Amino acid sequence: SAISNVIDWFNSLLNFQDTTTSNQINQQNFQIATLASGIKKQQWECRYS
Amino acid sequence: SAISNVIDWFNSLLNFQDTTTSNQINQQNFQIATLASGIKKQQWECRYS
Amino acid sequence: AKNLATTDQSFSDDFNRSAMGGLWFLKSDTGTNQVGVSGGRAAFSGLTD
Amino acid sequence: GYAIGGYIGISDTTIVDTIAMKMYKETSSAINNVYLEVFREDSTGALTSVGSVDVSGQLTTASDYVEATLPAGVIVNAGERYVVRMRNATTVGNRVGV
Repeated sequence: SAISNVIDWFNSLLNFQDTTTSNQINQQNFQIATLASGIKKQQWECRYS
Repeated sequence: SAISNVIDWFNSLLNFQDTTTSNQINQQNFQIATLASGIKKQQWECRYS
Repeated sequence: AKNLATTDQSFSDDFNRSAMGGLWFLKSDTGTNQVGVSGGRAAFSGLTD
Repeated sequence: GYAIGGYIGISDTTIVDTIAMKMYKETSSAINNVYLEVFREDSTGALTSVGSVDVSGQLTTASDYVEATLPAGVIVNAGERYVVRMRNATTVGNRVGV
């Protein structure tokens, strides 16, 4: 039972690890995308965006 | 071998720990900086930024 | 908003996207190739020296 | 039977709910078939209708704003262009001043 519990805890830690890495990547990419896009000039102010 | 593997896993976990903490600090600081800076009024709309 | 506490800006980039993007001014001595992101890492593009 | 419209730039993306134009009616006679519609400009420059609304009921002789709610929200994005067209295909014949 002790080894089974260790197996379960290690699987839980691996799940947390992958979720955290994916969340970090997604968050940083969201930051970069929001910084890249955003407010653009209207049509009357300029022809170009 | 078991103790060596435990040593390696603990070192990997510490590396992940420090990387995640640094990434969290960097992401929060980047978001705060982006919120602080950003769009400024043009020259014709007003004199001040 | 004449005077305001200047927050120290901080920026980060994981380089984990398709193209380098408009957030990086690229200048090279090759002439046509610039810093290219591949496999989630920035690197040299082309076989030129 | 004469329709007039102008191009609208999109600064920040959001969901549109209503459209407005400054117009009135010349005479006090009854009017109908006055439509305000929205057209999205594609990459090729073609205009596609994404909404229309009848505004003849709430028109006034005095020069006043006309605000009308679209049948449904139309998501818009920064960088694209939109046209707000006034149609005025009335039957009685009273003209519309914009």
